[PDB]
Amino acid sequence: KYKLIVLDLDGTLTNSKKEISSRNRETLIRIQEQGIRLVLASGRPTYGIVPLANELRMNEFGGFILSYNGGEIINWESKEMMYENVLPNEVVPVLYECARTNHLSILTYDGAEIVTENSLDPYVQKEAFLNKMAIRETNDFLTDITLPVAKCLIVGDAGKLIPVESELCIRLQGKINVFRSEPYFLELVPQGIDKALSLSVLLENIGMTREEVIAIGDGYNDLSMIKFAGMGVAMGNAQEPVKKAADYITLTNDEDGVAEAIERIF
Ligand code: NA
Repeated sequence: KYKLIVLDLDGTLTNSKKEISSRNRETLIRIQEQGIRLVLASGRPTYGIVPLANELRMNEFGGFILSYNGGEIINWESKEMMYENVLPNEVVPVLYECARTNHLSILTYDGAEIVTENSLDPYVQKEAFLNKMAIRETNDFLTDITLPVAKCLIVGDAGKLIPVESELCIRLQGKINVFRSEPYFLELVPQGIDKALSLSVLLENIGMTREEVIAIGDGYNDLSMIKFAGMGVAMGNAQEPVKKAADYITLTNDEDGVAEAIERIF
């Protein structure tokens, strides 16, 4: 019946210490050994998902990474990228100048590294630590990044980010979307980002239907994929609307709710 499992990371696959429990690891490895393919889908850049994909041996089982909320779809075994929704290059200098004039740090990604002019900003380091990515500091952001980039973050105290968000929202209407993922992270992304849309594209490519998919998540940004999946699973720690939209409610992330759901469903 089911042929694909899609997992969010934070609040879902990982526990409160941001680790994959050995129960979740062994259950996910076993289900792949039985022929089920996995997808890790998250707002993180690709290399913030890579270590978890490696732990789950996804590079041996044709696993997919949907990084940047599905802005990229990458087969982690073949390394082939199927889908690339990235920022228009012309917006990047505008984002940089906005950060500069507001005395806030901007960062973006270049493979396994975060690129920024302020490696000593605690908010920049928070993004590096969550993703386990080294920081490459530069004194010339716009010349040292590699374009195109899938997103940038402007980071700082929430109070300082709100007006920057409110300005960029309208200034770059039609070119980007803006939202805060943590109070201190302003995400600057292309239009049309949605895990469910990217999943749809993935399914069309690998010849699966939505009825054949299990998707597991916890947050509002998981709602569309939980609705889209034939078997949408809310974590025990999920938001109430996500629970109401699900087909199945599992244990919390700290109680191995991912392993539990997979064992129960299969
Ligand atoms: Na989450």
